[PDB]
Amino acid sequence: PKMKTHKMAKRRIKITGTGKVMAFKSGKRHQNTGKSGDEIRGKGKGFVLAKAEWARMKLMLPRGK
Amino acid sequence: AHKKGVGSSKNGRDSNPKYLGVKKFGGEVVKAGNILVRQRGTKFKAGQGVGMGRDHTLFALSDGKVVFINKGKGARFISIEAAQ
Amino acid sequence: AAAGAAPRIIVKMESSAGTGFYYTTTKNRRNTQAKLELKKYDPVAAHVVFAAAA
RNA sequence: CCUGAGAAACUUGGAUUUCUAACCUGAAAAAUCACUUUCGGGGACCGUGCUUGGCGGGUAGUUUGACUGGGGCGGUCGCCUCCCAAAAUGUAACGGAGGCGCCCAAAGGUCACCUCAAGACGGUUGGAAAUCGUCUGUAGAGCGCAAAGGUAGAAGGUGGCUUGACUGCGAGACUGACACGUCGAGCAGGGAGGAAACUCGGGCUUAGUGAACCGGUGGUACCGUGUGGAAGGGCCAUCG
RNA sequence: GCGACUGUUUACCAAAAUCACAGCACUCUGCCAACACGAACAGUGGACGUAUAGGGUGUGACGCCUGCCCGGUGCCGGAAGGUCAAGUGGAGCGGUGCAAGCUGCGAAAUGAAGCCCCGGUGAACGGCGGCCGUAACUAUAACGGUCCUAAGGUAGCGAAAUUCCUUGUCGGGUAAGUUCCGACCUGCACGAAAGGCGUAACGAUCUGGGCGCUGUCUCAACGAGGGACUCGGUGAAAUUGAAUUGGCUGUAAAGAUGCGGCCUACCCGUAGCAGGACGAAAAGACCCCGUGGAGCUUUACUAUAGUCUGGCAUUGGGAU
RNA sequence: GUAGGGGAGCGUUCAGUCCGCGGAGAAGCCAUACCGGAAGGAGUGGUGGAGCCGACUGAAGUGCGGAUGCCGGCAUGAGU
RNA sequence: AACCGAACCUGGAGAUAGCUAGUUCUCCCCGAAAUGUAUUGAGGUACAGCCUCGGAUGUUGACCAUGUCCUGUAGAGCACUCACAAGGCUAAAACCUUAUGAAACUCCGAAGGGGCACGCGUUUAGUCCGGGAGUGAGGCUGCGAGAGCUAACUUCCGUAGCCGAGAGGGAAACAACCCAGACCAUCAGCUAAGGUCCCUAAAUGAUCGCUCAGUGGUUAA
RNA sequence: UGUUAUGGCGUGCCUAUUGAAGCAUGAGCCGGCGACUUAGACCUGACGUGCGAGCUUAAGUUGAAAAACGGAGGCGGAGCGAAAGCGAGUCCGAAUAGGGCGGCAUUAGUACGUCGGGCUAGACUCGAAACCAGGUGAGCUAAGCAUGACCAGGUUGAAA
RNA sequence: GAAACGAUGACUGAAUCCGCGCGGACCACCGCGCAAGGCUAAAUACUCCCAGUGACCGAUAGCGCAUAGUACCGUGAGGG
RNA sequence: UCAGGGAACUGAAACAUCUCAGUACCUGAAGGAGAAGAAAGAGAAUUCGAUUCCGUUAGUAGCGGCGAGCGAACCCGGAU
Ligand SMILES: [Mg+2]
Ligand SMILES: [Mg+2]
Ligand SMILES: [Mg+2]
Ligand SMILES: [Mg+2]
Ligand SMILES: [Mg+2]
Ligand SMILES: [Mg+2]
Ligand SMILES: [Mg+2]
Ligand SMILES: [Mg+2]
Ligand SMILES: [Mg+2]
Ligand SMILES: [Mg+2]
Ligand SMILES: [Mg+2]
Ligand SMILES: [Mg+2]
Ligand SMILES: [Mg+2]
Ligand SMILES: [Mg+2]
Ligand SMILES: [Mg+2]
Ligand SMILES: [Mg+2]
Ligand SMILES: [Mg+2]
Ligand SMILES: [Mg+2]
Ligand SMILES: [Mg+2]
Ligand SMILES: [Mg+2]
Ligand SMILES: [Mg+2]
Ligand SMILES: [Mg+2]
Ligand SMILES: [Mg+2]
Ligand SMILES: [Mg+2]
Ligand SMILES: [Mg+2]
Ligand SMILES: [Mg+2]
Ligand SMILES: [Mg+2]
Ligand SMILES: [Mg+2]
Ligand SMILES: [Mg+2]
Ligand SMILES: [Mg+2]
Ligand SMILES: [Mg+2]
Ligand SMILES: [Mg+2]
Ligand SMILES: [Mg+2]
Ligand SMILES: [Mg+2]
Ligand SMILES: [Mg+2]
Ligand SMILES: [Mg+2]
Ligand SMILES: [Mg+2]
Ligand SMILES: [Mg+2]
Ligand SMILES: [Mg+2]
Ligand SMILES: [Mg+2]
Ligand SMILES: [Mg+2]
Ligand SMILES: [Mg+2]
Ligand SMILES: [Mg+2]
Ligand SMILES: [Mg+2]
Ligand SMILES: [Mg+2]
Ligand SMILES: [Mg+2]
Ligand SMILES: [Mg+2]
Ligand SMILES: [Mg+2]
Ligand SMILES: [Mg+2]
Ligand SMILES: [Mg+2]
Ligand SMILES: [Mg+2]
Ligand SMILES: [Mg+2]
Ligand SMILES: [Mg+2]
Ligand SMILES: [Mg+2]
Ligand SMILES: [Mg+2]
Ligand SMILES: [Mg+2]
Ligand SMILES: [Mg+2]
Ligand SMILES: [Mg+2]
Ligand SMILES: [Mg+2]
Ligand SMILES: [Mg+2]
Ligand SMILES: [Mg+2]
Ligand SMILES: [Mg+2]
Ligand SMILES: [Mg+2]
Ligand SMILES: [Mg+2]
Ligand SMILES: [Mg+2]
Repeated sequence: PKMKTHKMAKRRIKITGTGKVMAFKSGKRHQNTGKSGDEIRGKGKGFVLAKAEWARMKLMLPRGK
Repeated sequence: AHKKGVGSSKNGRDSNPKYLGVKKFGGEVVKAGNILVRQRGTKFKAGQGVGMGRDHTLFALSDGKVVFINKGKGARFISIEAAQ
Repeated sequence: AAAGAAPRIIVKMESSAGTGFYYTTTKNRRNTQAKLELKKYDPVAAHVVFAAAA
């Protein structure tokens, strides 16, 4: 059986050139009028997971994409 | 024979810890923007080279070496003096 | 937050510039009574003042 | 060619009434049937078929949290402050007390100006307390709300102008297992107050919060299944 | 005391006060009846019956009787109005192509049953209750009775198969009576077809008392028979870590033949006893736990047989 | 030194190859004071009556005291 | 059809089983955890924390001294807050002398602790990259607290040590206490705690006293 | 070597546990059967081997007491972005300041094998109570329908 | 789902060549197609049976059987 | 093999859509095979040309309480 790709992880995770794993910062959908404008700015973004969380994601998409 | 309660506590409660106090002590090197005190009030006043966020957080402005000024109790200052 | 909201309401401050851009904050209706009139930056030009759209 | 109507007709319907060849149903030499007719009765209803909405423990699949000096009852479940907490941080208990799920268009930005509680002497209503004056007066006050720290060279009280309660970012740290969370110099656009040095990306600070998912709304023109469009998605914003 | 009665029931712990019963009431049902079994427009039960019949429900001979409350719920009935689905009707909005046109969404008005709403309905589901004040230390046996939801107990009954306080209080019987009987009423928490209070008779029912008689007992004897014992014949079982398996006191996971100290004890068996070997048997059935199970209940969620209902089809003509 | 990680090995069947034994007697069974650091391994003798050891290499249905484990035989209780 | 709150047979079917049992050959090396937060989670699981193997570094680790900064406990103290003992004084409050309690009082405030630099001086660890885990029930004693009755072989935290996973001597016996960490062989020597009348290895030792009660060999006003 | 007398010393094994000689679990005894495996052309490491800026085939074809062919495909070769697209650059942005990346002060992959582990499958072995499907049962028992059988003797003494 | 296309149960129902059907709502354009009429070997699946082979088993193994669906159990299905 | 009918346990660490799975089972018809078949097609090159089967594309495109998990086709290479 070919190991399947974890379709949830498709739109939320990114493989990197070196071989680290990325995602988008969170809290941006109704936690808005908070705000602060620098939070709202800092959140829409993107960023690298701390580390412990790497193996799993890697196993989520074997193809990298 | 037995009992049926009924009392409880109204207490228990407390709040998650607020890791406060000084993080950078007397005679310590410092990168730009390294934090040196978390505090509730004006416990430690900024001296030369150190600014102060709204948390009354003291953070150093231009690298250097940390120095503590205790000006006789209740009026105290932290500063940076660069080496040389 | 929650529905009932009698004092303070999330109002949106939409531009006169006709750009598309808007803001959001809160007004008490006890003291604004009529409308809200504010002067903030527009990032589709530079600095053009908005009014309290619904 | 007609506004509005009068005859005629096609009517296409709606309701009623009624007839019968559909259909249903009983009787007679042929028991369930088929005949045939006297038929007799009913009748385009009932029945049946597809769809529409209601009722439907008759049946059917399942749901019915945890903590807990056994379980149940009561209490509790997130957040903030103090004590416990052993002078770094941290640290449990159904240990000991108390607040929050907001509020403020000024209670914010800046600029400028003002200094409190209380007692003592003397003072028209008063006469415990009101309002005035003199003397003392480092906080014995105030800070929208809890308490802790903080603060009189102001954060405290007052006024002028105001929308920085701003976009594009983020050197560097605090802090958490992660996700979060917190502080933040400095660069750009572009503004506010100031004569100016300058300060301002909310509120003295620490609670006033909800990850994803699916969806509403304003912008955007990234993808759009032969091509060009449009449905639909995507992006930034944002509401539940 | 309970049930009227004969009857009936849990094969294998309950025979009863359970069920059934004759009688009574409510209600549905006009006959292709209601109702029920069915792939079903088949067929069948009902019933080759016809409202003095048939189904469903409750009560339970007989006698005297069977009160108050229709607010909630359910049933029967009402209808001005508010109602509500498909559909009928598309004013009006967009897409595309140069366009005729094709096409995306779609508002009024109309539109069934049903709910809201009005009334009725108890031998329909049911309801017929909260309470006021006491000398002292944050308090125990005892109290007399006014009364909120639609109403707030008519009879009869009451310390009861119903009574918490409880051995209520008085009387009875007894030498002595927490039980039984009668009366009382302060019914924690009776009450009228979930029937109320009686009732002759019936009962392997339950409860108390008496007479008689008795080894039930004081208190046990003697006897018999069948085992048990002995010999010859045939010869199981559950159990079993292995055993060379004492007593006291102590220690150990807190109940010791096995550990410590001290004491006792020559080796083997037969008949006997049941204190121990936490003796045997059943991976405790109480209890908790498992995001185990299953039966059952509902105004928990969801669907659904069935069923009511509008439109389309079978489905046609006419007259107003 | 418990869970666990790591390292070097022992033994079992089958397989390829090499060596080679065997009616002057194989495997299996039985006794034993010898050998090796351990799994284990040889010597001799008794049994048996036709197959088999050692070495290197390969592949496994590969190593037991437990599971109220499974099949089987035989004990105890009892001459009860 | 000898066990019916849904018969029996076969099949789906090796249903699922966060649960209980069970898990087999040898030697050598290192060697845990029972903590944190999150969980329809509490005897389960994720990530950290701790173990091991490998590759990288190259003293970065460890202890201890010196220097420097941080702290609000022990005590103490009454200057505020709350509480409180006798008196003065006054119309009671304030105030005066005398006097005292405090987790949530503080004019003060140690010992100690924590950060940073050196290594001025000893010693061995560390950190990172990757493979494999297991553990997430802890237990006692001392000291520090709460809860509790200044009860518990009690409960919940902090801290050291041991058991857990630790054999050996001692404490009669005895996970934990005291001494002490077992590579193997020895009919060899010294010691630790604890002991030297006999059971029982070792002075019926020495000297100055005490108690005469079997105190010794378990409690108090 | 066997066997013994006497002295010293000594709390079965396993499991489960904070803690087992435990009066906690399992077990009569011995003999045999009895539990971490297989698969994929999956994923990811360690070891080894062959090629090496390249490496490799699968189905299949032919041959077959052997193996050879077979380049379809797959892996490296460039990243960055939501994507268009841009490209040692790229994305946010109006540019800056940043993230990811290339260079870097260097770095080799690929196919196979053995092993460690992951995934999916019964996935270490044994064990439910249950759930569903199709069938077998009324020779027991609960009842119905049709058809036969049976109730010594005695007492009581209703209507008419 | 923005739901094309096929497929029918109900209702309804067009063009036949300048015509018809598709190309993932929908329109134009550009492409592919001739529904409502039928048969068709070959490559593929399986293995009761037959033959050859085996790092498959040799009497608790291997089929349940060195043979037996027998004895035996069950009313029976069925087990064995 | 095709066709009419069509489960649940289980997985989602609870469950209802979902999944198990058009699997088990039931019925039907038939053969040594059967099914399928001669484009109102696939598709995007104005390319290919009956069907079935193998490899591959490819766990890609997509599906999905966008959870668990489910999962093509075209091209290209073969068999015929
Ligand atoms: Mg139910
Ligand atoms: Mg609980
Ligand atoms: Mg509760
Ligand atoms: Mg401390
Ligand atoms: Mg803790
Ligand atoms: Mg979801
Ligand atoms: Mg939009
Ligand atoms: Mg759009
Ligand atoms: Mg009776
Ligand atoms: Mg009788
Ligand atoms: Mg019985
Ligand atoms: Mg009986
Ligand atoms: Mg109506
Ligand atoms: Mg009396
Ligand atoms: Mg009485
Ligand atoms: Mg009665
Ligand atoms: Mg005899
Ligand atoms: Mg003896
Ligand atoms: Mg004791
Ligand atoms: Mg003894
Ligand atoms: Mg012994
Ligand atoms: Mg006896
Ligand atoms: Mg049990
Ligand atoms: Mg229906
Ligand atoms: Mg060792
Ligand atoms: Mg060989
Ligand atoms: Mg052999
Ligand atoms: Mg055994
Ligand atoms: Mg047994
Ligand atoms: Mg046996
Ligand atoms: Mg005898
Ligand atoms: Mg005996
Ligand atoms: Mg005998
Ligand atoms: Mg039975
Ligand atoms: Mg099983
Ligand atoms: Mg299955
Ligand atoms: Mg060691
Ligand atoms: Mg881990
Ligand atoms: Mg060092
Ligand atoms: Mg003190
Ligand atoms: Mg002083
Ligand atoms: Mg846990
Ligand atoms: Mg724990
Ligand atoms: Mg602990
Ligand atoms: Mg304890
Ligand atoms: Mg020890
Ligand atoms: Mg010891
Ligand atoms: Mg000893
Ligand atoms: Mg002990
Ligand atoms: Mg000594
Ligand atoms: Mg001696
Ligand atoms: Mg225990
Ligand atoms: Mg343990
Ligand atoms: Mg024992
Ligand atoms: Mg035992
Ligand atoms: Mg147990
Ligand atoms: Mg036993
Ligand atoms: Mg390699
Ligand atoms: Mg490999
Ligand atoms: Mg495994
Ligand atoms: Mg169609
Ligand atoms: Mg044999
Ligand atoms: Mg289920
Ligand atoms: Mg599930
Ligand atoms: Mg046939």
